[PDB]
Amino acid sequence: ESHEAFNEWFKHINSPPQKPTLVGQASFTEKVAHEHKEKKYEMDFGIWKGHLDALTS
Amino acid sequence: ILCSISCNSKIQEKIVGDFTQDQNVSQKLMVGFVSCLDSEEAEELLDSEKEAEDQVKQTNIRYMTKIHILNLLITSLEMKAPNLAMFLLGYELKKPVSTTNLQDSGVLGCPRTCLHSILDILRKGTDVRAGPVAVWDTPHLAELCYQVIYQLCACADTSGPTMRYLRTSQDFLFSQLQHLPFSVEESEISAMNQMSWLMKTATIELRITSLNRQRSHTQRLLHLLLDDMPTRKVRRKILRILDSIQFSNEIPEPLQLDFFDRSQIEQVIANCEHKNRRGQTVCNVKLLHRVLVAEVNALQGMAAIGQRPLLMEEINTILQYVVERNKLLQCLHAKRHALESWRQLVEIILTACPQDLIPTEHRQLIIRDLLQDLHVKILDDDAAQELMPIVAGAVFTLTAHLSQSVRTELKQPMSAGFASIGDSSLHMILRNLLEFILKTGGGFQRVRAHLYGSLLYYLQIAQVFSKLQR
Amino acid sequence: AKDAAFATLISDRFLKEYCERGNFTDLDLIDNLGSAMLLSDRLTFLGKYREFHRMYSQEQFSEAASLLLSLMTARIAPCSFW
Amino acid sequence: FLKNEKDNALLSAIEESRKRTFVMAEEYHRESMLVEWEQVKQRVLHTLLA
Amino acid sequence: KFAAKFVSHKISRTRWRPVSASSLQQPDVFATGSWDNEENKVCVWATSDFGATSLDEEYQGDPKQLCDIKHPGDVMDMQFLDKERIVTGSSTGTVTIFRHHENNQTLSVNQRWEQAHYHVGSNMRAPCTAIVCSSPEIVSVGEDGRINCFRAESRDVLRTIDDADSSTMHGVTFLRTTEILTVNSVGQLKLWDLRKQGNDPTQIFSVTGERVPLHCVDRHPNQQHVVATGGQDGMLCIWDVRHGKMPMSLLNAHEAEMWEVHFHPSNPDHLFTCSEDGSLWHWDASADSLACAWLSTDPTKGQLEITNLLPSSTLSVNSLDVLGQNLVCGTDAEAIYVTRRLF
Amino acid sequence: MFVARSIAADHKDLIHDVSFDFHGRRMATCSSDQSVKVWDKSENVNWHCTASWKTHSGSVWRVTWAHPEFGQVLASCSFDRTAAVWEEIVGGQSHWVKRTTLVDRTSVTDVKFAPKHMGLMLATCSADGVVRIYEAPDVMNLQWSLQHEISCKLSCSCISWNPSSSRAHSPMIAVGSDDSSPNIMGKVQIYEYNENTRKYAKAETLMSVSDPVHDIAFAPNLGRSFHILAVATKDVRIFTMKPLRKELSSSGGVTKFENHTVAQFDNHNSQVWRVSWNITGTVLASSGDDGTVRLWKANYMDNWKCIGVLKGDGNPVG
Repeated sequence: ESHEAFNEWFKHINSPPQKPTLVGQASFTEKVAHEHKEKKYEMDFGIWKGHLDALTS
Repeated sequence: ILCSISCNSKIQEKIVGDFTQDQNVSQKLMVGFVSCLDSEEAEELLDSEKEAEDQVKQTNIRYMTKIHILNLLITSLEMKAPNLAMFLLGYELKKPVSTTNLQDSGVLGCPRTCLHSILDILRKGTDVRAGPVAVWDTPHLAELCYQVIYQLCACADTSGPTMRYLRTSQDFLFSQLQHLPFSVEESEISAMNQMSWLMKTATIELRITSLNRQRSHTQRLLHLLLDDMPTRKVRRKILRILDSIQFSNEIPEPLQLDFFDRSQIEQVIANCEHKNRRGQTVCNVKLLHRVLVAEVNALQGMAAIGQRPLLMEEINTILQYVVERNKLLQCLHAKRHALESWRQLVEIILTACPQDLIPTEHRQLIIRDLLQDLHVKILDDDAAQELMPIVAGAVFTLTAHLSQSVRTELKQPMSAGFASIGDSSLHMILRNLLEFILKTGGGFQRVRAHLYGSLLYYLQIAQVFSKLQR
Repeated sequence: AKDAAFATLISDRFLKEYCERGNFTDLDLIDNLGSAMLLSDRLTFLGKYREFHRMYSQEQFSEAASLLLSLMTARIAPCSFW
Repeated sequence: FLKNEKDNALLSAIEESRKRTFVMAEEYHRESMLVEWEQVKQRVLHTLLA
Repeated sequence: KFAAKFVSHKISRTRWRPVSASSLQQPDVFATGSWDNEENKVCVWATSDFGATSLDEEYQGDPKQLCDIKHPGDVMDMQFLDKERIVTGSSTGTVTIFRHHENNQTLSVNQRWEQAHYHVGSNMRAPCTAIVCSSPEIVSVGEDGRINCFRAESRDVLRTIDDADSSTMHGVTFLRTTEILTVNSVGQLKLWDLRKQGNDPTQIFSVTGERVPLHCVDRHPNQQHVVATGGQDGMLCIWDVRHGKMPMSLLNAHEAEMWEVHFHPSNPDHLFTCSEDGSLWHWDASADSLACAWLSTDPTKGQLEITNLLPSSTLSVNSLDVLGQNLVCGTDAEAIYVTRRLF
Repeated sequence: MFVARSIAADHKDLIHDVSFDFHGRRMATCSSDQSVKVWDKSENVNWHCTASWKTHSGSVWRVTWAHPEFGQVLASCSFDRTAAVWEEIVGGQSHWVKRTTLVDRTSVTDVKFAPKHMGLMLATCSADGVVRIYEAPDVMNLQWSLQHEISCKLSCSCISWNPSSSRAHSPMIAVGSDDSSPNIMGKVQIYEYNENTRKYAKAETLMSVSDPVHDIAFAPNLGRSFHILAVATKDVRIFTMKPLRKELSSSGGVTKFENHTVAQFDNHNSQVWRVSWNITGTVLASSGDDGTVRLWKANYMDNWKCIGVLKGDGNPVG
């Protein structure tokens, strides 16, 4: 059980949400799409961190 | 310009007459072409390309030249005779195209001909970054040289002066075959083509050498080719060559469109992919470039100028993908032809060979290993469907011959004749066979026919037996 | 429809309505445009301006003012919203 | 001799059909001989009964 | 399990006639609305022959039409108000009460509101897209974004919520006696208090980041906070209207638009859904047996059993209704399917 | 077994035309009483007059509907030398409002909206032998700009846009020529838009149409590699027009055409006055001085035959 929990934790810690990167000549539509990607990333990172802390416990 | 001229059959005659009217003239023209192809680019003056674009384009031009020249030669050869190719390859028009005595450059006053030249070429060992310029087009050069040797008898009349010369003066085939498989990862395509031509060549070679009776030759050759046994488990070279051919290839990330339908793009990709000379559906630069421009023109985006950088990046990826797909199809037809080569070559050889297979035991062992490996490779879920018929014919032949071999042992007298036979092995072979039979869909009726034929030949061997039948 | 032309048409109808009443009709839809805001520059302006009003209601005064300035400099705004 | 090998493959296929005909025909002849032997045995048994 | 009746009109709506809770009688009568024809109708049907007292004959009985009436427009939605009264919403924006006269097997127009739904300023009729009944109260919604409240005995509209939605409303259900839920073309579930004097919803729920139209909504019969909805993407969404603004569960249900969702009225561990893809699914949340099984967020607790009830290759299943052991549905294949032995 | 049901129109003067909208839910009628009426089809399949107004002081020769993407728009043309564009301004307060009058020298004999993929364009033809093409620069503000004048050199009696949306075909217009011309033949001319010159150029002249032309209709192309044209003269004619071949190296011409008369029908028994295709281009209707409407259809062997004939009393011929 301890080895299974460690393997689940070890899989999850190695799969962090990817921070969106802005390409240096983005159109107005691509900047709005980036802000939507960044808000999505902050939410996905909050969920990932909450799951990581539960698995760590 | 010269090569372009070459491409017209009628004129070859006038041209050759012209070249030869004057002894000085013919001599000079020919050996000039020759030294020209000896592209001895700057060797020891502290580097060839010490300057810049200059010597790079020097090499580029050297390359293009080489190419045009070789293309010319090839085309000429097939036209007819006395062809410009016969003069450049060292075959005197006055002498019979069959009575010609080919000699090493400088022996009895023989000028360096194209033969000598190409020989020198491949001899060096082309680990050079250049590789074969055929990379984006054609030939490995080596390919044209093997073709000329084959036409010795293939295009009638050139007989064997070439094969006699390659055997006695240069020991060419033994020196070059030691280095197979060529690991041109660069163009797995190139490596494959190299291997193919080499195959056909050495094949007809051995055939005729044996039809004659030259045992030592044939001996050394096949001995080496097959003794994976370690001397002074080292897999046999023929099996190593087969290991180098991957009959399973990776597949392209699915196209993703924000503004655009995917299913439509796949249809467009399927459509403009026109059939190349090898029968592959590829847009190639043609459809690609013009087709991409047409798609951009069709996508009208007036008001929202603002979204332009995006569309630009997106079309780039589509381009990359179609390119990868085409590359892959090319790599595939190459592998198909290479496999054809292997199969035919080997099979024909052994089976039509004057049976001097001393350990028929070892003969059968070899047959066994071969079948095993083949089966393994093809029973794989990722195996390319285009390689199947080949495997099928291969197995048919292999099996009939092997059955004959089995009876050829059951019909003698010396525990030493069923020793290396293996009934279990007979059975496992049977199992693999059946497996393959099953995996074969309705499409490949022909493959199934070969396999049914192989099975029938196998069942004739059994005509311990009651236990095997059960 | 991706219809950016019709998108701009409807954006302009909403603009006639706002030039006149001092408030947007259907606030919740404009607040939820997300990536669809990029369908046209006019729609983009509309959504960004609604975001500016949202910042103003949240007392993010500096943020609201800077968003307004950026919109004005990008000239996404029609030359009367100047 | 690639063409020769192809011809050889066709020849092997013909040989397989021939072997099939050889086996079945031989089996039929053996069955007929066995039936004749059985009839002779039955006649001998009838003669013994007589 | 299903008797199929071909009827030369596409069927938009099917509803069982309500049975009295004191009746041991199985549901035997249902109504249908038609759409997409030059002349549409409301029909009443019977499943049993009035007279078969044999408890032991296999139901091979085709449903029999008892009566019909011409309905102007396409029957967009239909509900029983009670045993004698059927309410319809029309593509003409009219809400109509029909009275069924069982003794004479006839339908008659009892009452109508010819201007229930219309666009403000043009006075152009707008389709009445959904209705819900709680006798004597009727609520309708339409493409004009209005919510109308009627009483069956009142000629006047009791209340209109003008400009309630800037988008077409597609579905309406009662949460409680004075509270309704609506669904719309922008993927919102909206809660309304019909006593609140303003035109703003009490609460708004939506899937985050997506504006997929919602077509249907139903409330769990015993659990007034549990709601199911269906969308244009064929997704089944389960909501707790007390918990957040997001669904509790998102379930891949259909390959095309989900037209109706219904909890089983007396056994709400069962739910039913129908789609444009021609499928009719039964969902069973009882299979592991008061935490509502539908609100389980634990994928290891509560295996939903899912069964397609119709043959493969039906056209669009536009409506379903379930009462006790009986299910009826209507299709674009000009067909009514009926079972009396669901379980 | 076609069934016809009379309605009491009660027109002040006989209406010389009837036009359905694109959806067949509305119709417009026009009369010697100087009025246009609009009729809407109820759910009960009954027609009701929803608008009635005085439109002009001249013989309304033609009426045409725009594509519904441009709204409820009508165009009319007249002996008064004008064409007019009308929009159905509804509140139930419909009152077809005159948006413009095109005034550019003789009777305007026909008027046709262009295929929708070319925008909100209107072609007119006049007895002066000119086709005029106008464009509304704003679909929300039904201002019209004269884009093209095409000199036909013959009196124009009728016009037809080629409805082909294929980007492989330039915009095309067929025009007629009523002139009796004892000698001049070529009374049907085809014009093609040339992108290089930004002008319509004469691509074809149907020299076999030496008789006066009363009406013309391109068939819906529906994926054919050739066009079909019906022509009403003293007889019904059907032409196939095959565009010739081409090279991508360079191109700037009208790409010459191979034209074949595939049918000629004298069975009208009078100067055939009108021809109209069904929406699939598979059945042709014709009318003539014999007081009949005839229906024509090809079988599976491309053999065209008549498939119906009518009477003055309204009964179909047995």
